[PDB]
Parts: sequence; structure tokens; C-alpha cells
Amino acid sequence: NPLHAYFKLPNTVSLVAGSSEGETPLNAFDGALLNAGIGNVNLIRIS
Amino acid sequence: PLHAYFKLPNTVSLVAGSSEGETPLNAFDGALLNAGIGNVNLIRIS
Amino acid sequence: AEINPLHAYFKLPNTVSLVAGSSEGETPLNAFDGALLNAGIGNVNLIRIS
Amino acid sequence: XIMPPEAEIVPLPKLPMGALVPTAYGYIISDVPGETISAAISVAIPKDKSLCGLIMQYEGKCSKKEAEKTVREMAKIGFEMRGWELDRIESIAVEHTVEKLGCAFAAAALWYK
Amino acid sequence: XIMPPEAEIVPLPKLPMGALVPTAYGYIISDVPGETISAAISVAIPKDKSLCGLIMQYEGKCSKKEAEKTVREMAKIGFEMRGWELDRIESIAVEHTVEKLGCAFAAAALWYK
Amino acid sequence: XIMPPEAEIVPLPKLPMGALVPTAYGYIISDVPGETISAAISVAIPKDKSLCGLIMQYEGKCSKKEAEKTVREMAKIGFEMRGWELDRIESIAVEHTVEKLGCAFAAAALWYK
Ligand SMILES: N=C(N)NCCCCN
Ligand SMILES: N=C(N)NCCCCN
Ligand SMILES: N=C(N)NCCCCN
Repeated sequence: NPLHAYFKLPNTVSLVAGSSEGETPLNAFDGALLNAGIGNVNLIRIS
Repeated sequence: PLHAYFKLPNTVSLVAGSSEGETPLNAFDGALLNAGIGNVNLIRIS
Repeated sequence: AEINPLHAYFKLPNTVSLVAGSSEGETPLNAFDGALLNAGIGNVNLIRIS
Repeated sequence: XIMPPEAEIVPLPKLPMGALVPTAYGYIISDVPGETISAAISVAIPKDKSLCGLIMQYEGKCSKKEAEKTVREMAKIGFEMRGWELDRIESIAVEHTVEKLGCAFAAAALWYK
Repeated sequence: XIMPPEAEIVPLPKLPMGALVPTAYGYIISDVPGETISAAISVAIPKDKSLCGLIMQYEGKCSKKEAEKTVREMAKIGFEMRGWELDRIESIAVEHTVEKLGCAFAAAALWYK
Repeated sequence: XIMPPEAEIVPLPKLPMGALVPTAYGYIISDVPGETISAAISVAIPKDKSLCGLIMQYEGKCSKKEAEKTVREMAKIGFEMRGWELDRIESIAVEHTVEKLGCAFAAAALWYK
């Protein structure tokens, strides 16, 4: 049983997608994330 | 602790600042310095 | 030997390496990917610091 | 953004130089002499503490008061979309009048006690 | 983006609120009524399990079908550029017809089993 | 960006594929045939080793020469704004002449010894 697993490299990938309307661009973006099922986490964009 | 435990950030701090600069990046840098977080690496959250 | 800097906040990087590259591409993202590969850092996830 | 549940709003702690700090921010840069630019951040806090807080960011060519009003409203809207009860909204804003080239910056830095 | 070697593609798990999730994503926002916007994400998996997977993102003013085809082609090109043997490509896309102000979003979230 | 205090500038080491690498970078993409684009990165190193180094990035439609001269100036300015004594500045730049669609990229990758 691996310990300190969260301190190592991520080992899963999940594809999600969503869309939404919004009163402002940021609110629309938020709605899209929520619609995709990933609205309440902090996304750290990787490139 | 003898065993590091994984944890989510547990503090949030609001800061703000402004600054002139010779270039956009220097102005941005000056703004962070004015805000008090000019010497750390910001990882922008989305 | 792996480390997720976003989780191990108490372990700061202790080295810096300067790299540069360029490349053509069929799309902007592919050109970007090619440039990273040319720079020697195309097979890693860059967490942009600002 | 997102303030983790049970997280606490505190003054900026002493951060180690070069630390990798997850930060939600808004910023604007302008080279238009005399123009006023601002940026603001808001954090909507839930009444139900098992839920998270929502961090909103905003920047524009407007006054500090206008920027803060807007970003606080964005956070309110974010809670209405989730259907979460709002405890309160913490916010901060800054404005800058461009001399030659300036930048207005507002952020919510997440860290660890 | 880059899928770590040996990583598995899984349906989104129950992520703890406020988690710092490394995410590769594409998004587009539009305030043009009736306009159709789309976003797509693809993951190219190598035959050589010692190698990494390539994650490509796409966004634009086109149909869902067009978005996915484009992003899948982008992943293939990525492998051709590296000269690695492709096992298969996994992808998804979404389109949104703007009413007033809308956003289409697609991503690959990296997490832990 | 910011080079942590006491950090060492070293050749890029072999990085595990899929590694999450904190990176400061500048890049530019152009789809104009024959156009020259460049990217550059500089790191201002302090004489006081307890202080951090400053990483600057630049990108534009100019020569490799001008790109590097400009990013080094930006690092110098950063140290002057902090009032710190400069030891030296390490930099690198790259230029690309577009054929159809090209990208020039320069970066400072932070890692571990
Ligand atoms: N739900 C998220 N994680 N992000 C969308 C809103 C981000 C506001 N800074
Ligand atoms: N090779 C990289 N790390 N990035 C460029 C290609 C990935 C685009 N999502
Ligand atoms: N001080 C910072 N953390 N950032 C602004 C200056 C560095 C730009 N690469």
C-alpha cells in the first residue's frame, strides 16, 4: 500500500466537458466547469 | 510531524497593489511587490 | 523519486535551467509543442509560474 | 478560485521566497496616460462550512469602487448558481491612474498554516 | 498536456473541494447570440507503455463534430512529431449555442487513484 | 518568475515524463510567412545569496539579439525596483523565421537537485 501517494505524480486522467450561459465571462466559465462536473476545485492549468 | 500528511491549502489571503513600470512585465512585477507577494512564484488558479 | 510541487509546498525547487527552442507546426498548439520538444522540455507538464 | 472548506481568511503569512503559491488573481495593464485602471478579488463564504468558498476576480478601466461592486456581485451570482446559502463576501480592490504605463493587481493567495 | 507513463484514464472521481487539480483545458467564451462555440480535448496513448501520453486541447467557433476531429488530428500530429507508435486516441467535445453569453469547456484533469 | 534563494543554475537534467515542472516562460506564435519572431528569458542573480533571483521573459517580432538585450534589461530593472545588489544576469534567447506557422519559446525550468 503506497504511502504519501499525493506527494508523487498524478496517476489518473479524466476527460470532462461542459458548457453554460453566464452573466459575465467568468460566471459563464464557472457554469461550464460546474456543468462539466469540475466546478468546485482549483484548476492549475498545465501546458 | 514524523509523517508528512497531504493537505489542501487552509489559508486564503487577499492582497492588492499597483505600480508603474518601464515595460508591462516590470509594471506587473512592481504591482505584486506593492501587494506584498513580489518574491514568490504565483501559480495562477483557474 | 517523484514530486508534485503543488502538494509538497514545503519543498521548493533548488535548481533553475534555461532552455529555448522553436518549431513550425500545423496548428498553434502543435507548433508550441514542437518548440518545447526542440527546447528539450516537451514531454513534461509545465506549470506556468508568474 | 476556490477556498477549500474549513480554510480561513488570514493576513498574508510570511511566505518563503520562491515558494510556489496557488493564487487566484486579476490584473490589468494600460499605457494610456491619465487612465484609471483597477482590479478586485472577492471571496464568497458559505454558511454551510462543509462547502467551499468561491473566489472571483475582476479587472477593468474603471474606479476601485466600481471594480469591487462588480466582483462582489460576481461571487453572489456564483453562489446563486450553486444554490448555496451565503454567509458573507470578503473583498479587496485597487485602482491605479496611469502615468506612462501601469498595472493594477488583486489576488487571493492560498497557503498553509 | 502530458499524461504520465502508466497513468490510467478514468471517469472523473469525487474530487475534494478546493483541490489543486493539474488540468489541461480548452475553452471559448462568446456573447454573440446564436453563435455556436465548441471545445474539445484528446489524449494520445502510446504503444510503448514506458512513454507518456499526449494531451491536446481545442476551442473555436465550429461544431462539436468538427472540434473533436481537429483535436484528435492534433494528438496524432504530436505523436508523429515525436515519432512514437500510437496505441489509440481518446477524446470528447462539447458545443454550445450562445443565448446571451456562453462558454464551452473541455479538459483532462490529472488526479490520483 | 522567482529563483529560490541558493538555487543553482544547471543544465536541464533528465526529467521524468509527465513531471509537473514549475516553469517561467515566454513564447510567441506567428502565421506570417517570412516573419522573424523571438523569445528570451533572463535570470538576475543577487550578490546577497539569502535573496532570490528574478526571472524575466520576453517575446516579440524582433531579432534574437534585441530579444535578449531587452529581457536582460527587464531583469536589471526588476532588481533596481527591489533595491537589491545585482551579481550578474544569465540569459538565453531564440529566434525563428516563420515559414507558415512557427513558435519561438524560451524558459526557466525550476527543478530539484
Ligand atoms: N470554478 C472554478 N474553479 N473556476 C471558475 C471561476 C474562477 C474565478 N477566479
Ligand atoms: N509538450 C507540452 N508539455 N505541451 C505542448 C502540448 C500539449 C498541449 N495541451
Ligand atoms: N514577481 C513575480 N512573482 N512575478 C513578476 C515578475 C516575473 C515575470 N516572469
